Amino acid sequence: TSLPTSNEYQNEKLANELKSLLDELNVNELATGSLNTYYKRTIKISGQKAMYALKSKDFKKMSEAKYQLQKIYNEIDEALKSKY
Amino acid sequence: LDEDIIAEENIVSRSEFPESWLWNVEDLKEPPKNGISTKLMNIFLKDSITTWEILAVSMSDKKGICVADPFEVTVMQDFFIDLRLPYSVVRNEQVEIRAVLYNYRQNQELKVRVELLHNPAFCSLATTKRRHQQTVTIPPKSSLSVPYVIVPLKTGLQEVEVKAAVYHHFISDGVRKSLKVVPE
Amino acid sequence: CNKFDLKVTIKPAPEAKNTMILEICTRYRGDQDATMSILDISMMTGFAPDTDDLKQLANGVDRYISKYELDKAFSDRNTLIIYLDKVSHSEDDCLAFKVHQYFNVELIQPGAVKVYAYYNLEESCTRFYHPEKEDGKLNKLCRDELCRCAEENCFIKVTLEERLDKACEPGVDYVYKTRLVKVQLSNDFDEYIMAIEQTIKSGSDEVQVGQQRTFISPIKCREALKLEEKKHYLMWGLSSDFWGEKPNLSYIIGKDTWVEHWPEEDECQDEENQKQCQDLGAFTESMVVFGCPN
Amino acid sequence: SPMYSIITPNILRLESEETMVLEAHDAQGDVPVTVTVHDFPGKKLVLSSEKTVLTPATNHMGNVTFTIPANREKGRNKFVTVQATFGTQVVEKVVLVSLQSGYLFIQTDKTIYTPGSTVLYRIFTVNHKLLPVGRTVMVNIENPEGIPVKQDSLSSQNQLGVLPLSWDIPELVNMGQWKIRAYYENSPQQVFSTEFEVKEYVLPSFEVIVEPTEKFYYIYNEKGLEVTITARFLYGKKVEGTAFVIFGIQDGEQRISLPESLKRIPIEDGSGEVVLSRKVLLDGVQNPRAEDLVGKSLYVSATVILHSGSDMVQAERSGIPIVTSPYQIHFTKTPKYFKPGMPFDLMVFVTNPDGSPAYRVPVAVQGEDTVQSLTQGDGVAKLSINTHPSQKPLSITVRTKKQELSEAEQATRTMQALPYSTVGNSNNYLHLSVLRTELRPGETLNVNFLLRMDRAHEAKIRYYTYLIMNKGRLLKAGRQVREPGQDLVVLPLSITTDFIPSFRLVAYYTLIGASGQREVVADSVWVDVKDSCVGSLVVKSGQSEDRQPVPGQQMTLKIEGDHGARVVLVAVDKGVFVLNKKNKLTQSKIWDVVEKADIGCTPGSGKDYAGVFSDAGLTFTSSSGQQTAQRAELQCPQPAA
Repeated sequence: TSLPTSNEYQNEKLANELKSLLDELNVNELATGSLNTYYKRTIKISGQKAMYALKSKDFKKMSEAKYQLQKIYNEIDEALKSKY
Repeated sequence: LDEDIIAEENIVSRSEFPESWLWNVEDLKEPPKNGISTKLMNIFLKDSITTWEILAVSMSDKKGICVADPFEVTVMQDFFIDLRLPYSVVRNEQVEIRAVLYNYRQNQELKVRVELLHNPAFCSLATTKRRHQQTVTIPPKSSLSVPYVIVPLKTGLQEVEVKAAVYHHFISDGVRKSLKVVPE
Repeated sequence: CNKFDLKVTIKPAPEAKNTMILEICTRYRGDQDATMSILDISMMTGFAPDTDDLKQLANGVDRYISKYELDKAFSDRNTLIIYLDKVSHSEDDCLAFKVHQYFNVELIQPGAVKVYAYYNLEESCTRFYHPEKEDGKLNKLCRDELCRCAEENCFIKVTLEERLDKACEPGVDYVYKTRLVKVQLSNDFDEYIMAIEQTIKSGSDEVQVGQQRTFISPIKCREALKLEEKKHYLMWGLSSDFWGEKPNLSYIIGKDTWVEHWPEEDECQDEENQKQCQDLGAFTESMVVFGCPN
Repeated sequence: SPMYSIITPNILRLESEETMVLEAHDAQGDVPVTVTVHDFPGKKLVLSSEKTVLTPATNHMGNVTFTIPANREKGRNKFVTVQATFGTQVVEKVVLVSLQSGYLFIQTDKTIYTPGSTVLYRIFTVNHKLLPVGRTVMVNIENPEGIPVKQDSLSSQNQLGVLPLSWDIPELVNMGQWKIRAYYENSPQQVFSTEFEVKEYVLPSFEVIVEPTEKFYYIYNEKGLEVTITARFLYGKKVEGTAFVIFGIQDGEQRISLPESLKRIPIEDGSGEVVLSRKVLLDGVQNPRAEDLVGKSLYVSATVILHSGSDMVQAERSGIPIVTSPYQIHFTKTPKYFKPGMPFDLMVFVTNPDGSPAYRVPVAVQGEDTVQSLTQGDGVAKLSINTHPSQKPLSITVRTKKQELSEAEQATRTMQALPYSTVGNSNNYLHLSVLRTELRPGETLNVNFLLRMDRAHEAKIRYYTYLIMNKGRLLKAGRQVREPGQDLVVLPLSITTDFIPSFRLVAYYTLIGASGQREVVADSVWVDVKDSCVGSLVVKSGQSEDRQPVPGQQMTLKIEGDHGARVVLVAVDKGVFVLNKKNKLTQSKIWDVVEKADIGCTPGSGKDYAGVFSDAGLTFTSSSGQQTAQRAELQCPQPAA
């Protein structure tokens, strides 16, 4: 084979950026247990966004979501640091 | 639960509605700068969708009793539910609670499947297996009220709980307020 | 109530096949006519008021509905306020407007009407309305004070194994073949003094074969029912259908209970009733000698 | 002939530091002085420890620092006899003392609670300097029929003046504003109270605000009273709904509704217009001739309903005045005594009807057409008139002068100022002309010292002795030097935060003249400084910039205040304040507690040398026997109008 088209490349990068996160979602969801109810309330909605976004193979939904989940995913780190 | 929408399993409702909170007592032990000591504080807001008003008084044997201005911290959302629960109902009397669905999006009405949760301490229209949902439309910059008749079945302190999510968006809010059942 | 009167008539209109009339009959229990006052309706899910009839209302005097409310498409109007300028102390002050189901649903909830003078809110009156349900009032089952729900269905192709399945889940605690002595009725809740002819599977009720126990049901479920005293019956439900303390217990007819008319000795000679009379016998032995698979 | 003078506060205080000024006039070399306080009458020697010497270095001016204990000693004022002995000479005076320890402020988390919701409260405890002190306090919680349902006794020691506390409201209990009362265990009579309402309520999801285009209603205003109704959710957002508005008239505490004024208007885009109309009120109650009404007030109740029918809110603007003139005129910040010949600085106070200071409003006097002066941001206007050296009472009458108002619509008021009554009618005077603006700590104020006397004994006067009252205690006492031929000397007054909210200045000189007569000429001036925290406190945002936070989200709070200070926090759903906004803690409420506790009762001056001294919170006792009218009244002169 040869090389992929523009759309083709970007689209597959986003996706496997996205997936990269959904992979270690569960680990995250689980760290919320200790954390204040937001965190849980938040991550759960962010999680779905992704999984639907990922399956939908549409750039927007996928990046938009890429980012949602990124944020929370680090609204968690910052959290667990003020606690050891 | 792959529909252009959140699933109810995932909607973790707000619940903690203090009318007040943050009754702490910090101490400005920091290295003064321009004589002014600064304390960064961390505080988790409370679930309630409203404006909070922080009040602060200072005492310093040197400078005395201070009366900081009030300070405003608006907690808001573009979509959220109002559970408008009266002060007190009466066991075995069948009243009407409103839920006010607020949509503040600039431009584009909202479809929402809003869903009263099946209480066992209530003769709602909800059952163990069968839920109670409407897909309902709220124009933008306005509110659709969605009433709900219920019957309070046991005395003491029950809990209403609603839930809505919006289609195609992935926005969602849940809300667990409690009200007071008093006996006849 | 008392400070206000509220007659909330819901009848259909002659002459769609789904569209109906709502009439509201109010009176101030006082010496004077109350001042300004609110009429707070909310439609039964999937109904809504005919725009043309409501403009007809505001355009009059003594009343007024806010422009903001006249705007929204007849559909978006899932509730509604009607300001009164007066509510006589003298006679019923009524009105009415065509409402239309625009939306096909099962389990349509009870719309409700509310009123009160702007000044004081507590002194409300809240009637409810509904097309099937008598009075706005949900189906609830009440002896003395305690109350439980009864908005589920009444019962529920049938076979020995449909039954050795559906009569072994958690809830199943009792299973009786019983003949019915007395069949009372009341304007509120009708009951059944049925006699247990054979304790098929004993439950949290210590009842010797032959003792009578008292069952109850919603007066709104007379249709799926039908009762010929001296007619026997096969039934089973869950321990949460028990009513009050012992040994003056009582059974709650609800959804998690199951009901079939058990035929008579020479009523199974038929060539159509055999499919059942044979399913039952086997189920009897199957429930006595072995019990449930799990 | 040497003369020794003793100067103290008009009324002393227990368990707090006081100060008194020792002076040696016209004496030579070092003079050692011993000072002693005794209970009255008799001898208990309550405070003798203190000794000091008036060196020719420090122009013979002394510092007295002492603290009177609270030993086992009513309805009859207790006194003390102070005794200051210079060398062998022994001067003394008999002053009034108060059991009043200091102040107490109480804070409740909310303004209103529901049965079964606990009420959090803090008692801030401080001395007359608003500094945190530590005593023992008793605290009652009266129910709405006045009956203490709980008391504790607590010491505020080392607790940096802050006593946390709570009380669990029982499930069944009377509603109705209750009360929290607390006093210092030393002095039961000076009680302190804050209220809180107990009711059954759900919080409302918006606020409603009623507002007259004018802060009053003019009787001849054909338009009637116009009012704009405003609704907006707590989350800031505009409300749609309809709102019922209705008016009434108040007389004293008596309230008549105008049933006919009831109007139903739409509240559109968070706002609505509506208006009671003259002919609407008159007959309303029986249209009995307007005028009469003059003096009474109006009120409006509005009640909004969301179009959703979910949530209601009432709210009412009360006591809007019925007036024939927009402005009022007050001389209670102007002294009541001038010096003939000398310029008199008039402090006219111009309030809107309600009570609020009115800005930029012109004022002038009866006589002169050319004299005008506006009203700075404090509802104050500085006008100065040159007076005639005539021993005749000087009656002044001021009058508003706003363009667009008719001369009937303008408001006036009259006062009467008496000349300063000298010693032996010698015609010797002292004036302190002080430039009058909004003084602020750090800014420097000039005190013009103007000498009025026949050059005969002019060379004699060598120095002015000045003092500063503040929160009713001595904050500074100094000397301003003078050289012969000088009538004007200017005093550089640094102005620190220790001057807030207002300080008094009394200067006096003394001499022998005319016919071997020992004299005292003096002058007192009040200067209300800009009121604000003494240190600072601010609570702004943490994230310099950001979008609205979200329910349950982390937010960083920033607190900028005095080093080592203690802050006590609370955040309150502003929805509460839509149910009750009364009885909150304000710093402005504290300044108000501190002024009403002033011992000085006059804006400026004295009828005589000895009045200037008793008007500000002071006593002057000298060897030569020229003492001030003893003070034996705790409060100021019961208002005689």
